[PDB]
Amino acid sequence: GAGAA
Amino acid sequence: QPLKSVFSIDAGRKYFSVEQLEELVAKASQNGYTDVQLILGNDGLRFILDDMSVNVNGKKYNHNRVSKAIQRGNNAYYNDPNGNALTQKEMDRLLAFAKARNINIIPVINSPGHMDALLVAMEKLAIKNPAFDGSKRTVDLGNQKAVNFTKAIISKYVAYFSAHSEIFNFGGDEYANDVDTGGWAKLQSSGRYKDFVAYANDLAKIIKDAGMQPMSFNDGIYYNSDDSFGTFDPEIIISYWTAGWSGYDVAKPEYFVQKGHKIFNTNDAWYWVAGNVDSGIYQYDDALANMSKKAFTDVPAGSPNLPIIGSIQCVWYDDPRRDYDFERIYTLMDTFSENYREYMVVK
Ligand SMILES: [Ca+2]
Ligand SMILES: [Mg+2]
Ligand SMILES: [Mg+2]
Ligand SMILES: [Mg+2]
Repeated sequence: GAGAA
Repeated sequence: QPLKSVFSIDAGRKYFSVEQLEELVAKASQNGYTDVQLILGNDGLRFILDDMSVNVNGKKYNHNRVSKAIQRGNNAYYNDPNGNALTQKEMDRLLAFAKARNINIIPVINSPGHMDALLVAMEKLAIKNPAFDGSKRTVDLGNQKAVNFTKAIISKYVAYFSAHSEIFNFGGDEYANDVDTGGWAKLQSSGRYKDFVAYANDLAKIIKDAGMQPMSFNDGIYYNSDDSFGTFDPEIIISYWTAGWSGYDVAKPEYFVQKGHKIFNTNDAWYWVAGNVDSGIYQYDDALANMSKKAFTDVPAGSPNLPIIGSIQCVWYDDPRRDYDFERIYTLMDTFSENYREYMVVK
């Protein structure tokens, strides 16, 4: 997964 | 958005053969990088087009003279036993190899610094005093004939790569750094930094007119955090490698973001100078260790969470007599991609 930085 | 991930190789100081660059591109693809930055003009100019002829300053210089002049310039910088320059047929082959493996190539043809070979070439072509006084590596921004010749040469590489690449890195780092680290400060006090702003903007326009995005290293752009010599085209992507040091007063990353530049994180924590294994600058062990410390998005001295478009991991051949060390290069690339896997998607 990957977040919204 | 998803971020780019770039492996950069210094094939300007040191000759790399075409199959070596292919192996690097294959490794980059395997490891989930999106791009390979191929430094070709960096002290040496180790890629020569089939037609290097230029018409500039009211004079014509044919391919024979220009190509031979560049080859002599390469040998004056470092007569590398392994080779002098890649050919256009070789570069066409390399670009096709990258395309088949989902890798974009970012070329670098450096100026106004890091251009020893092109300076010698200009001298052989009868252009008087092209170098900035004291330097064998940097063109004199006060010498319009030398500057215009340099721009004409860069334009030839821009035209060639425009069919293949999205970003063109004109470099722009380390003005007159064979003399000392004070080159940008001296350009500012002398007044000539205004002409550097114009030069960078001129190259940016050449690149944009060819359909690509321009990129430069950060250190000379808004040096001393000073916009009063002129503004830079905000479409210049900033490859941000150093936050500076004592007497090397470079703008912070946020300075560029406030002005609308995109940032390509080129953190020198990830640098490796080939041959510096456990001693010297930019050592192998430190590069590996820093890949498990820095976040992918950590820009030197940046305020937290400035936007970036991606990150660039660099291998340098400051001393091109050092051997190829692909075993260490591949360990560095493996370690970078494993630590930054969530940003570097692979099957
Ligand atoms: Ca160390
Ligand atoms: Mg430069
Ligand atoms: Mg600007
Ligand atoms: Mg700066």
